[PDB]
Amino acid sequence: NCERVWLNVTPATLRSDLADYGLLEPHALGVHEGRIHALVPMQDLKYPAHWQDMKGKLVTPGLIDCHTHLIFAGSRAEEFELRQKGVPYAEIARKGGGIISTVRATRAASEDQLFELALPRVKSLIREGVTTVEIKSGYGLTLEDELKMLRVARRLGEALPIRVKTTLLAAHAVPPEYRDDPDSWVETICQEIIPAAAEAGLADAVDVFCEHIGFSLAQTEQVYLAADQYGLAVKGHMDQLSNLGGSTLAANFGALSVDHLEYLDPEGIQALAHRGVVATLLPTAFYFLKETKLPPVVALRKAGVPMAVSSDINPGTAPIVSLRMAMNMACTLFGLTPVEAMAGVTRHAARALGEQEQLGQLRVGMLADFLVWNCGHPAELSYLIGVDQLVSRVVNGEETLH
Ligand SMILES: O=C(O)CC[C@@H]1NC(=O)NC1=O
Ligand SMILES: [Fe+3]
Repeated sequence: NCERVWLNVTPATLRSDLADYGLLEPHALGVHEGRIHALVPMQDLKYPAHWQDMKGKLVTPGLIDCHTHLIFAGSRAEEFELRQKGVPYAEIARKGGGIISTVRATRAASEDQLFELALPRVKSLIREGVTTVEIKSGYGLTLEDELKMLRVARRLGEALPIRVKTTLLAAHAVPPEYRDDPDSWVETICQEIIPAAAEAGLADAVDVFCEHIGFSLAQTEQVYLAADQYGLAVKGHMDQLSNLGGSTLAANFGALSVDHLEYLDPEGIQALAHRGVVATLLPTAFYFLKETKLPPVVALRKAGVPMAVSSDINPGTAPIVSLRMAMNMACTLFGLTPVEAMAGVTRHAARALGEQEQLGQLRVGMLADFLVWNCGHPAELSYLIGVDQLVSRVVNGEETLH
């Protein structure tokens, strides 16, 4: 008893209780009020005519990119070129290069301009099969500019057939105006930005860049405390350049996830395992930054810590708008299997966004966010990159290709 039905689909359920991809024999998938209402093997059936026959095509949950900075203005391309040519970073920086140039360009960009700049980026993720994307602020570094980014994020979720989770990342770096008083900036975030963002219902979570050239463990704790007071979930950019113990702090605050982790240690891994925190791998940033210190994948696996994989789309360290390329890199650079990568962009990605109960698996009762592909096996999703392969892209039970 459901409005729409997809006949003859070969489901890669990605169910948490099923091995590998949770692939099953051909089934019939029916949706009711935006949710998967029923999953019945075809042998138990023998339509109406509005029922769509997929003729055995593979179906999977919609992909999820749980860590992006896709909203931004300006371009760091010229700066990159100069570096490749051999110009010292000091010269580039003294002339205002680096993350600050993105901040100035983004502050200067109007809300309408950021929206128009982000549209084409989100459309590329959409055609790859991404149905839920997380977008962070962090390039505003002022109360008005940080919320401006969050508003653009909400706008994208309303204008396009894709779910958007917003994350306040005001603690991405210390703005120029607070250069000599970092703690003053932290107070602003805690006493003004988080409260204003929460009051407007603009933030689903709060993030922090905890590092030596970022925010200290103490300053990071101040932020999580404020988030806590407004009932906002927390997460953080941890152990990317060094270990300050940030992952353990985040775990103690019930973080949804910790991201990067190149320098994560055993103690931290133990904390993550115990608090059920998701470890988010960002292979693209690792690639582009030409890093050599690999995240402790083997240890994370041994401890059973779920690992999500994300594109980390951002103008500074990962200018690649592709979730699937990230999956390919997680396998090639971090040694993940195609099945770990797939769970990394479904089941585990959902959990990293606090949506473990609603998305990421083809189970009765969960939201109807699924994809019908023209390729034969799910392993191919992490393998062949750059080709449009969607036959059907369903979000909340409704077709979105046309
Ligand atoms: O440089 C940028 O624009 C963002 C870099 C990005 N943010 C962070 O905390 N780590 C990264 O790699
Ligand atoms: Fe990031």
